[PDB]
Amino acid sequence: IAIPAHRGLITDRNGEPLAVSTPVTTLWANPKELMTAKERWPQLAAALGQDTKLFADRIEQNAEREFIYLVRGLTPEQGEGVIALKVPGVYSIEEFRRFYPAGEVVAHAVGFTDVDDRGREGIELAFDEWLAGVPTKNAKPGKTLALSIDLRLQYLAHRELRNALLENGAKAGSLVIMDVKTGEILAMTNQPTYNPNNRRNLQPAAMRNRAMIDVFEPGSTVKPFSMSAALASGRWKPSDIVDVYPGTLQIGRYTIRDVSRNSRQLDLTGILIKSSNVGISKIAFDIGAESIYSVMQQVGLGQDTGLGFPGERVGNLPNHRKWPKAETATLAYGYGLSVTAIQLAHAYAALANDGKSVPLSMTRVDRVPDGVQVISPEVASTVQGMLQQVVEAQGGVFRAQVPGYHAAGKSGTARKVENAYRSLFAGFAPATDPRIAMVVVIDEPSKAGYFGGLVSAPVFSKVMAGALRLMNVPPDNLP
Repeated sequence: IAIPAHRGLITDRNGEPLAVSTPVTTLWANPKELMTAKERWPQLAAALGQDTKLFADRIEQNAEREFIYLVRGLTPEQGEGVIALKVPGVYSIEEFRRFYPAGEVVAHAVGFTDVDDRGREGIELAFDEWLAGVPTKNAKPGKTLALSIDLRLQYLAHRELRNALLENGAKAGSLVIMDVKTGEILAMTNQPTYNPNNRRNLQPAAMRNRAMIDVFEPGSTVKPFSMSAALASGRWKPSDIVDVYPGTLQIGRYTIRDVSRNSRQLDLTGILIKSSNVGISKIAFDIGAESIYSVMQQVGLGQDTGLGFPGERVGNLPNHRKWPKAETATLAYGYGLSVTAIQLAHAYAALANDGKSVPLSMTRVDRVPDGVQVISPEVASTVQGMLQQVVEAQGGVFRAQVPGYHAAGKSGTARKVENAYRSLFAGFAPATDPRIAMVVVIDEPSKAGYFGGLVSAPVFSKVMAGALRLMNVPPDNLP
């Protein structure tokens, strides 16, 4: 008997158990031996919770066999209660059942194991070799894995994303919380979600890890990165003015149209506040799409994350030797590419980390890796101040303001090309010394093609406020 291996424990970043192999008890029987004690069967059938006739049927039907299971997955205490009856032919072997104490809250991140206790999805699959040991014959146990997830932030993001969808009647949603300095994924919740313990049913739409496999056109949420390429070109400064009247711009056959068409002159910050597609397009025409593509590619948009998660969609950041005006514009205002919510959070973390990009991590980061300075500290600081103005200035996204803090971020309207409406908000806080980056995705707020609009911003406000408190970040907006 080459003994099996004990599956390693998965915890959150602070040791809270997320996937523990708990001991269970399995009762089996030798039918030829049980046949000599038929008068014990009604008592034994009752202790197993089974019908007297149906239980007697199983034994007599498999009388020539010498091994059948009576019941698997019992608790140690319940298994000893039946063994205490000392019915001839009833034997016991203690097994291991994978249990997930957090249940549906970390379902998509943790994943699950199959019948042969092998990693099938989530972390259970990405670290299956690490969590499963090797099978007298000596058997070594599996190693412990501590995730980057903060279970406190995870519970917060889960219930706030759930409460927001029920309030608006949305079909689905995603929320990613990220530590901008360490690259750690502090929280990643998806709706709808399933219970990995209660897998009698198996709804396929609930097992969808949308934060990593759903791709969408980020829209205005990448305009800060176009602005970053403008500021790094040496041709634009924050006081420069762009004329966006009358809210439309004709480029040959196509016509760029702004969502709000009530502006004429805007400075660079007002282009972000008003979220003008015309304004960001005129900037892109001057600096060229290559400088914008380079920034988006360096912050990870459309790039492999390196997390090794199953089903991870990379997205698509198109590249061209020669960029026409149409492809330049659509890239500049976020409809010329497709990303995941994880990639968008990673890119915002770089901007918040004063322009230094750090590799994503699903496990706890002890030694912080050397970053890549993608955006200069001076340009990153300037864009940070602009995104703070997007949230705090006149006509800005006021629903995203965090009480007692200076928050910064950008709202968008994603499109999955038949097309699908998603509401986006990506941000970080505190604006004056960023610690946390967050991306909120809401699939069709009211309905598919509705008029809800800014629905993700209030979720950003409530979750960021809680995450800053849970991490004891000092308030920097004390009036």
